[PDB]
Amino acid sequence: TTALVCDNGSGLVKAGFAGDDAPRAVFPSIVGRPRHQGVMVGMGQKDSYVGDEAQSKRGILTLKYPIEHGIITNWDDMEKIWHHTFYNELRVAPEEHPTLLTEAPLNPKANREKMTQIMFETFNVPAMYVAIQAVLSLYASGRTTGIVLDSGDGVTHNVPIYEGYALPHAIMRLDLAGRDLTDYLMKILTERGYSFVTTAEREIVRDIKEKLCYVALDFENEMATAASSSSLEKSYELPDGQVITIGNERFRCPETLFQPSFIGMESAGIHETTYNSIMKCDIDIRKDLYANNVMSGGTTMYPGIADRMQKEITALAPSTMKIKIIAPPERKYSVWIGGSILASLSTFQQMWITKQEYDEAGPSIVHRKC
Amino acid sequence: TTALVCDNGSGLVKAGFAGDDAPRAVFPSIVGRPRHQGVMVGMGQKDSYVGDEAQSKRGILTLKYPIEHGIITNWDDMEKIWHHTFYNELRVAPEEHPTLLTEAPLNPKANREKMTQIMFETFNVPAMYVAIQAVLSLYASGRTTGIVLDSGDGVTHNVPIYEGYALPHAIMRLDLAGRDLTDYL
Amino acid sequence: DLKGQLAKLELHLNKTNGQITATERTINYLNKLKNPDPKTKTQLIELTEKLIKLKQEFETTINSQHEIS
Amino acid sequence: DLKGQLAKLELHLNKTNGQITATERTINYLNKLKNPDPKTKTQLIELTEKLIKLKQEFETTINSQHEIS
Ligand SMILES: Nc1ncnc2c1ncn2[C@@H]1O[C@H](COP(=O)(O)OP(=O)(O)O)[C@@H](O)[C@H]1O
Ligand SMILES: Nc1ncnc2c1ncn2[C@@H]1O[C@H](COP(=O)(O)OP(=O)(O)O)[C@@H](O)[C@H]1O
Ligand SMILES: [Mg+2]
Ligand SMILES: [Mg+2]
Repeated sequence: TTALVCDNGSGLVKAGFAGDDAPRAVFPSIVGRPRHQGVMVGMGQKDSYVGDEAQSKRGILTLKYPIEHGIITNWDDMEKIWHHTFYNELRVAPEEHPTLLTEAPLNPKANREKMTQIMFETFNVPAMYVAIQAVLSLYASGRTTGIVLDSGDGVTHNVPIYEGYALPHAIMRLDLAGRDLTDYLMKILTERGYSFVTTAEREIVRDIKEKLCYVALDFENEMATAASSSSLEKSYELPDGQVITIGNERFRCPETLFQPSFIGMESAGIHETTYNSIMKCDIDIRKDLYANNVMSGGTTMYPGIADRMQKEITALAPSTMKIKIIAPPERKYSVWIGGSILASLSTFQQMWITKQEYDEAGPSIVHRKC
Repeated sequence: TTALVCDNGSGLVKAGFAGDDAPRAVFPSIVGRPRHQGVMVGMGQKDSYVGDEAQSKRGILTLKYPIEHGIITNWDDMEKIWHHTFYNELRVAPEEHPTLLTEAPLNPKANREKMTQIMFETFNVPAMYVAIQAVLSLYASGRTTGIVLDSGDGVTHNVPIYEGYALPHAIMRLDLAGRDLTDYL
Repeated sequence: DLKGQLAKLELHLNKTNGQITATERTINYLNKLKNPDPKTKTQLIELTEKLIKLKQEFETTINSQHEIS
Repeated sequence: DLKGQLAKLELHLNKTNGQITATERTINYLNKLKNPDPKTKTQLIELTEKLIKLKQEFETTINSQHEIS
């Protein structure tokens, strides 16, 4: 049999089978509800569209996100997403195969229990397991000693591991991610005249973000160059056949990652969190973590993030130490690529939580290995 | 045959064969136990590292010393050290050859008996001998009349000998050694 | 018929490459281990053999596809 | 081949020197004695002869190693 490896994310859902190199299906995790009357007769009355069809018909829908900052807020919508993924998208009955899910570190306990109950009582899978998102990245990378820097939508976290002994006191968590960058892009695009308010307009701004953005190696010099000349300008086309012309905002959106004071937050940029995590471990292992940094998640695909990260860490860290930022391509799916590998391993095939085990022990079972 | 000459010390282990000029293997006498959870699968679990690998991975281990002030405190860890020395390090079965050990003067009697039992019942060496650390120094020095001042880690002792007649009432023992200097540093 | 069978050969080649990628990733992970669990010791050999079999199957499939061409 | 055999000669020379050192130390200890045990009287002669044999073997080995050079 093949064991599904679903990765319920904060901004996308990637579902596939074990022993593959890419998710079988990938689609946004949104639920759209109709807003208007409906005048024609004979058309099917849909209470709510889910998945990609909602993204197709965003004009007359009120799109909502069941997940936010990793935590799950709405449960009916999440169950609808899971049903759509299992039946309509993957087209495989869930009873036959086990399943593997991923949850970010330091999340509330209740989340795990509710997930388990919804995956046992309602869907009736024969076995389920849940894993920390950061850890699975190291299987995909191919090493055992490192400091992953998973940065998904919603939240970003750092988890240092050494010789396969995760240090739990050095783990760091932070609520700066792609959604805040999208909101800031809207707020700063307001200056030139372009006003985006509704949710679908936010979806458009998200596409604008994805296509036209980059991270400057140095910020003040880039601002001076953009102000003096007019070479840092790009033209994009809306669905309405209108042309936006973006200038400085190309590198003021991602810059909030390194300067969280733009949004009014107070925490330090991501480089400082990485450095603090490294310096919260023991003295003897700091060199190895320095040597092997790792990035994951979609948000770390901005052109030029690796160079700035290396420069900042090198400036912060002492000399005589060599810093490398392992930033392989296709990092977007890295987390998922871990899970499939973890499923394949023969040893891991003994660590599931069978249904009868949950029936007997109770909800606490999952937390024993937490 | 060649007779092993091991010197279980207080801060280092030196093991070798007879008729040589240096120990075949030398490594610290520590035992490290893991401290953290362990999250990766497949690595294969180990309860406790011993010898030099423990020194290599000191970041995530709780290093302990089986010996202290010459006396042996923990036995199950002193046996692990001996097994590692005989099989992994020297790579010679202990049954064929005899063995010679060294023990500081004025140590408790029970130590000697327990060492003997562990070296006969468990390892099954055909013959064992134990000697005082200070006396063996005089063979290396090349004289017979002198007052050795052996100062290892853990303890320091003085044993005066004259014409190969060790005076037992003049022996002196003191518990100042490298470990206390490290703590003071 | 020729076009359809050529397309089927292309699909089979794509699937074979997709399998090779995953097997190579698993072997790349398993190599770094230093004291593997007894089960992993056998699984490594199994994957090493499966990789060879897939590579020869890929060679045969590409040769056939070219021969049709 | 030349490099390998030169390395083997170097290893043999190192082993010979290591034996010479220990034999010299034992003879140095035994010399100081004044009324040695009857067994030690013969052992001293045996070691004295072994030292000479080792020294000529060392000379021959170094000569061969230089010749290869
Ligand atoms: N090529 C890209 N360049 C810049 N940002 C991107 C790119 N691809 C995705 N993103 C950002 O990452 C987010 C998606 O992250 P995702 O990989 O889904 O994280 P998770 O898997 O944890 O949900 C999107 O909201 C988008 O803003
Ligand atoms: N070169 C050196 N300089 C100063 N102190 C040393 C040196 N070498 C070893 N030591 C000290 O001696 C100790 C080791 O003593 P050792 O020779 O092992 O005695 P024993 O064999 O009785 O344990 C170490 O703890 C170290 O502090
Ligand atoms: Mg992610
Ligand atoms: Mg000593």
